[PDB]
Amino acid sequence: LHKEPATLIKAIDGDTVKLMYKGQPMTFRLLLVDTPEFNEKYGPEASAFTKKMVENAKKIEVEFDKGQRTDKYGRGLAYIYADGKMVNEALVRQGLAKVAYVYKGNNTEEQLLRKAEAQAKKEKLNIWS
Ligand SMILES: Cc1cn([C@H]2C[C@H](OP(=O)(O)O)[C@@H](COP(=O)(O)O)O2)c(=O)[nH]c1=O
Ligand SMILES: [Ca+2]
Repeated sequence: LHKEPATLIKAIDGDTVKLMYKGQPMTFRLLLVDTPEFNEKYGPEASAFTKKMVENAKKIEVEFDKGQRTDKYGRGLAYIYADGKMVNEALVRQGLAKVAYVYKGNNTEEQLLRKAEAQAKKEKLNIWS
């Protein structure tokens, strides 16, 4: 897969973010993860974790997988990198997202992310506490 440039417009929640991509504002949905909604337990902590990660980044990059690049709501589906660190993985590693929504074809980083989740569980972090 290939990393492409983008700029932060606005943090939304734990697993969605508004970015400018090829000069167009787009809501991005993080592949392969599910954060709780803001109105659920660990929702606010997830939102804050993603927000800090993208807001502190000097460089945001997106990486589409081999499959569907936009979902039924028009959100871009991507792995999003903040100064070279994947937000998707970082969520999971901290137990603020579960590996989820794993659809054939858009599953390149599945193994990396399940590995993170297994560690987060072993540590009983957040959701796993
Ligand atoms: C992450 C992801 C979500 N979705 C859709 C499936 C779910 O449909 P429904 O809205 O019908 O449940 C929804 C969950 O996204 P949220 O977790 O952001 O709600 O987003 C995809 O189609 N592909 C994906 O890769
Ligand atoms: Ca969610």
